Formats: sequence, structure tokens, C-alpha cells
Amino acid sequence: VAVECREDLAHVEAKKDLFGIGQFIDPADLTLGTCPPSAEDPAAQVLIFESPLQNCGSVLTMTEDSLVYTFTLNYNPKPLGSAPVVRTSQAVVIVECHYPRKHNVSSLALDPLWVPFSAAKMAEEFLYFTLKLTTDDFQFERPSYQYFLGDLIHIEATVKQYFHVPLRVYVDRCVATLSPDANSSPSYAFIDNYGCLLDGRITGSDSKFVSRPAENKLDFQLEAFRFQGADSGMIYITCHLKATSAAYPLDAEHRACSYIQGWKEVSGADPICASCES
Amino acid sequence: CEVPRDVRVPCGVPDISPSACDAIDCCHDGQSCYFGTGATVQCTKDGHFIVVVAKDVTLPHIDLETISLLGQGQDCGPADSNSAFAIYYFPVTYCGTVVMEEPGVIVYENRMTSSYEVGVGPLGAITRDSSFELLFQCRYRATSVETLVVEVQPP
Amino acid sequence: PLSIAELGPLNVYLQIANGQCQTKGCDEAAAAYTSFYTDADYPVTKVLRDPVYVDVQILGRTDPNLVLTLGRCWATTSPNAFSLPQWDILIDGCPYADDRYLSALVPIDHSSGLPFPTHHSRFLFKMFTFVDPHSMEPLREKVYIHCSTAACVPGQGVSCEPSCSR
Ligand SMILES: *[C@@H]1O[C@H](CO)[C@@H](O[C@@H]2O[C@H](CO)[C@@H](O[C@@H]3O[C@H](CO)[C@@H](O)[C@H](O)[C@@H]3O)[C@H](O)[C@H]2NC(C)=O)[C@H](O)[C@H]1NC(C)=O
Ligand SMILES: [Yb+3]
Ligand SMILES: [Yb+3]
Ligand SMILES: [Yb+3]
Ligand SMILES: [Yb+3]
Repeated sequence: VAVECREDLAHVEAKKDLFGIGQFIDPADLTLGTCPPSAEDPAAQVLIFESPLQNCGSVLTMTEDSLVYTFTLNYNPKPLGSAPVVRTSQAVVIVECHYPRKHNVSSLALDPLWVPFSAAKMAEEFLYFTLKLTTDDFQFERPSYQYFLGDLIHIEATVKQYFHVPLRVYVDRCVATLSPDANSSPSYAFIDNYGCLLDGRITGSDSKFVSRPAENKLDFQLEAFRFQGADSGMIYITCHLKATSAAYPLDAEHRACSYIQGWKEVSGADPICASCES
Repeated sequence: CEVPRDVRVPCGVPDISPSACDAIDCCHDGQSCYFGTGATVQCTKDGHFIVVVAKDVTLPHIDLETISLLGQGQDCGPADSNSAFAIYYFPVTYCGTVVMEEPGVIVYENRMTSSYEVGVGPLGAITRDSSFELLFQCRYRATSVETLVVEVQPP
Repeated sequence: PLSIAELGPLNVYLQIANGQCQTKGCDEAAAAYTSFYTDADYPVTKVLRDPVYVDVQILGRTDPNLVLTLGRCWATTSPNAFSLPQWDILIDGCPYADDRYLSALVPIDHSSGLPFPTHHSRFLFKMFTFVDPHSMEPLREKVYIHCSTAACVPGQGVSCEPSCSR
């Protein structure tokens, strides 16, 4: 008598010579649990039972480590002939199939995919500047751009702040001509050398810068002149403007100068214009 | 520039020419200007940043609640946006923007960084959020040239 | 009486399905487990935050009395289930609470139509990648998933169903 505990069915090879006494046994008076399957075996004398693990009255039990399937193999022979005499005893065999119930089932590799972002964008823009004429108090526009000889042409230069850091504007160069072309002769560079207002030095005029009403603002006054032989009074003033933060120092290039009996400029920082003596 | 039309943020002005729209990292279609794929940064004469970000810049498409600027504040959050993009609009003096000087340029710099969360357990650390970083500058040009005209006559 | 006895095998396997939609508006939870990956599909590239469906099944059984319950389920970088780093997925069947991308069990079997539905145990979570514990930058080392299981038979009399703090 032997057993094989397959995954889904049980195979039970019982012996015909169950008692081992050279006797017939089994006039179909035997069952495995409640089912009595018998596969004819006329050569090995082994009656082959088969039964699903949960069938034929199997008892499923459990332990910390194992499951169990129990089958009751029963043999209850009927009396043979017209008498109650039974030749052999009943038989019972405990059949247990244990199964490990705890398993660490794993999986194959999964490749994690993502895409980080890193870049360095950039964009550019221009500041806002204006050069304009002013009335005699530097507060309002003077659209009457016509003046007489010797009159003081009041002029404002401004850079517009908006939401920028506080700025300071400078006049780098200013040339006067009789045509819009800055290189057209005649020309007169009345502001040069990084803001040196040379007119006050050259003509002795009262041409001079005016203290900044605002850092983004700059003011000055120019004495009117013409050119010898010029029939028209038109003068085409062309300038160049710079602007930086007010945190930037007053230096040899970012200055605004005028020769007022010497050099005293940008509202007090006089020595900065020391290099206008050239 | 295959942006679906229901989420197209416009650039420039309706009269903007195709060349002007392409010169500012925006795409044209013959009748409109809208921001293209990726991300874009633009600057304006009034002194503000324009930051346009698409949700596809990173994988996974970052849940927009997690991103913050270099500095924080009320005016430092997202502005009007849509399902695919987000726009940040703020002065260049705001939200931790750094300012720098160059002899001929005024530079503003700001960097967006998303805080991608790291999850921690007793035996290790993981994450499910992709990192984000966007450095950008605005560079305003000085050295503007201006001209006016007068007339002078004898007294 | 005699007490003949022998050993008996029991096999379980864990596989990955696919949350596809054969029609617009399909149920992703039920559609997830309509097909699974073969070994040739691996390494299966998966995006971060993506859903990951997991099916555990008892193989080759005709016993309807077995209910597959799950203990600890976790993930590591290597096939060694005891390697580091690790991240928990399930605890005693209940989800690992210290994870805002929470895991969840999916015991849809009233409509799965599969035979012996209690032999299967299914759950999903969101894909991740491991992070270096000192650089805070995510690594590119493959993710491996592992579980621990138990055969929880009602005949024995047990409440292995996850009693969880929801
Ligand atoms: C199947 O997976 C389980 C995990 O659920 C494995 O059990 C784990 O076994 C390790 C030892 O290999 C245990 O680690 C130990 O932890 C204690 C503290 O709990 C520590 O003092 C020891 O030095 C050691 O590090 C781990 O705790 C344990 N986990 C659980 C939940 O019990 C099991 O080994 C795996 N393999 C099987 C079951 O064949
Ligand atoms: Yb044990
Ligand atoms: Yb036993
Ligand atoms: Yb969200
Ligand atoms: Yb909007």
C-alpha cells in the first residue's frame, strides 16, 4: 500500500493481497473513503485508486508549517454465502498528504523610467530712454523749440524706471550738426570724453549740468550758438546715453561734468571729473 | 508646435508678424502666435518676467502644486493658466530675483526649482516625482541713442 | 491502523498584468488582469507614478477550499529579497500606511470569471525608483518585487482577511 500526493489528485496503490496471506480479498467490498475506484491490474496485483484531494470524504487540516489531507481507506467485507461468516477482518488505513503552505513568490525586473528637466533659458530686451526739451523750470515740455542767440536751451535726459532697479543715466557724447547725419560737417562735439561738457570751457558760456532731480533723470542748460555761414538756424543734436544701477559708483567714465570756474559736478563728487582736463 | 488650440497661450500682440513671433521663441500658424513645445521665458520693457511652462516638460507630468520660485511671496505664485501650461508673471524686483550689472547690460536672474518629494521607510528611500530646474536671465540693453532738433536765430 | 504518509508539492507564482482598455471607458481594475507579461517582455519599462498590478496565483490545484492570503510584500533593487534598499508594500495583507501613494488589494472575483477565484490574490500600487540615502538623487537601479503568502483555509478557522485601519 502506497500513496502519491499530486497537486490536484491523490493516487493510492493498494495491494490485492492486502493481508499478505495469499488470499483473494476484495470481492468489491472495499472503498477509499467513500469512493471505491479500482483500475484492473492482473499483473502486479495492485488495485489502483484515484481521488481528488478534496473528494471522497477527505479531511483538510492545517498546521503552522503544513496543510494535511486525510483519507480513510475502509474495508468492510460482506458475508459470503448464506451465512454470516466473514473470512477476514475489516481494514482501516490513515492516509495523510502534507503540503507546504508558505511561499515567498517574487517577480522579474521592472526598469524605472522618468525624465528630469534641466536647462538655461535666456531672453533679451531694451531699456527705455528719452532726450527731450524742457521749459525753464525743467518740469514741463517746451514744444517751442525755437530760441534766440544766447538764450538758454533747457534740456532733460531721462531713463524710465518702471519696475527696474534704481538707475542712473549718463550722457557719453553729444554732437551738433546742420543735418541729421552725426558725421556731416559741420559738426561740434559739445559733450565728449565721457560726459565732459566742454562748452563751458570753450566759450565761457553758462552752459552747465544741473543737479539730478532724480537718478533716472538728468538736466542741463546749453547756450545757443550758430555756425558761421549757416543761413538756417537748424541744429540736429545727436547724443548717446548710458544707464546703470544707482548702486554703481560715480567713476571716470560714468560721470557728468561741466567747467564752472574749474570742475565741480554731479552735485558734489567733483574729483570724478579730474580727467576732463584733456 | 502641435499645441491643441483650446490651451494655446498667446504671445505678443494680434498684429505681430510671423518673423517677430518666431524671433521670441513662439510659433506661428499664419493667423496667430502661441507658445511652442518645451518652455519659454520672455522679458518686457516694463520690467517683468514672463515664464511659460508646459506640463510635459518632465515625466511624470508634474502636478503643478509643487513648484516654487527662488523666493516666495504673495505675488510669486502662478497666474492665470490652463490644463497643460502654467504662467508666472511678476516684477523683476520680486520673488528673490537677483540683479547684476555688466558694463553695457543689466541682468536679472531667477531659477525655478520644484520640490520633488522623497519617501522614507525603515529600510530605504524612494521617490515618484521627477526633479525640475529652470534657470533663466533677462538682459536689458543700455546704450540707447536719441536725437532732437532746435532752431536758433539772432535777436 | 497504519499511518502511511508522503510529501506533496505546492506551487505559487506572481505575474504582472496590463491595465489596457479595449474600449473607451473600460474598467481599468478589471481590465488590468486580462493578460500578463511573458518573460520576454522583461525588463518592462514603467513610468514613475504609473499603476502596477500584481497577481499571485496558486498553480495546478482543484481544491476550492484554499484562500490565498498575503503577508509582507515589498520591493528591493536586486533579485535577493534580503538585499537593500527595500520598500514595503503590504503588512499582514493590510497596505503599508507610510506611503502616500498607498497600495491597495483588488479581490475582484464575483466578476473575474476565473476558476477557483480564491486561489488568486491581487493588488496594485504606484511605480517608484530608489533614492541614494545621502545624495537625495534617484538612482537607476532596477526594481524587483517580492511577497510572502499563506494558505488560509476557512475549515481551519482563521480571519486572515486584512483587518486594516482604513
Ligand atoms: C520571506 O519573506 C519574509 C518577510 O516577510 C522573510 O522573513 C524575514 O526574515 C528576516 C531574516 O532573514 C527577518 O530579518 C530579521 O529581523 C529581525 C527584526 O525583526 C532582526 O533582529 C534580525 O537581525 C533580522 O534582520 C525579518 O524580520 C523577517 N520578516 C518577517 C515579516 O518576519 C522570510 O525570511 C522570507 N523567506 C522565507 C519565508 O522562506
Ligand atoms: Yb516552524
Ligand atoms: Yb498526521
Ligand atoms: Yb493636482
Ligand atoms: Yb486662464
